[PDB]
Amino acid sequence: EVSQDLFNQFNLFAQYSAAAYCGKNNDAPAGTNITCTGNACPEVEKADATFLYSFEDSGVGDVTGFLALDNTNKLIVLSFRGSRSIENWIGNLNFDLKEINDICSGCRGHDGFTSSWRSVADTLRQKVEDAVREHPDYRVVFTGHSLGGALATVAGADLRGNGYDIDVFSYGAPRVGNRAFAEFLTVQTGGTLYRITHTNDIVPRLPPREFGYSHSSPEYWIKSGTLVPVTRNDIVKIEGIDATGGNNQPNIPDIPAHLWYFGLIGTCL
Repeated sequence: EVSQDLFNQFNLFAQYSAAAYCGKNNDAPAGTNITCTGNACPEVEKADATFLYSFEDSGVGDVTGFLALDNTNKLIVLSFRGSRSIENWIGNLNFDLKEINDICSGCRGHDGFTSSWRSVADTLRQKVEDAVREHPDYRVVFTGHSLGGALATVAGADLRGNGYDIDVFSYGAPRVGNRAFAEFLTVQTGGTLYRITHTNDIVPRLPPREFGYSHSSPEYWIKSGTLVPVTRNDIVKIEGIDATGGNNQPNIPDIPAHLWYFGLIGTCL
């Protein structure tokens, strides 16, 4: 169901997202190589993967993650980290929307995610553009797991349309805005958005649609189990805004399914 190349990208960006959790990658020297403890980003380590910018508890929403250089894969990767304590962030998630006409007409984003990105936007966009002018042939990829996935999605939306395409890869991302924004994320040029979900992960189910939310399309849904290796045949592509054949089904969700995207993610100390 997904080709081997796209699969290898899904696999690779999940490790870039996982790496963002390792505390050592949030305050590391520029030029230094990105490593992960617990054998959690071997593919990133195989590459010539060095830091460009490292950040922690920045702006309003404690924006943590890294901007990386990959000489091997030819990427400039902005990796947004999710919340340090996923369980807690979940149960205290606020569902408020606010208008983001700056990004698109009639669009409303989660107030929290949207404001957090805005906080660090000018700084992070400058760094990204420095890399783009230094490495004009590298492709810009924004990634993240959980709360980082929303950050990457909203950041991609805002920054596209400035001369360089930006692909987004999000792992277990919550819904990020209303219908109009979901339609925007579905058809925006200057990059593709690859929204990946896993079995019955709770996080893509929130905030609830009832609070005025929608998911962009399509959806890359991992059917393989928590703790089980994914193969290219376990990921089905589901098309349609707010589709119900993948993660958005009326069954009980689980927290553990959120921690298993290719390999463990969100757990690196």
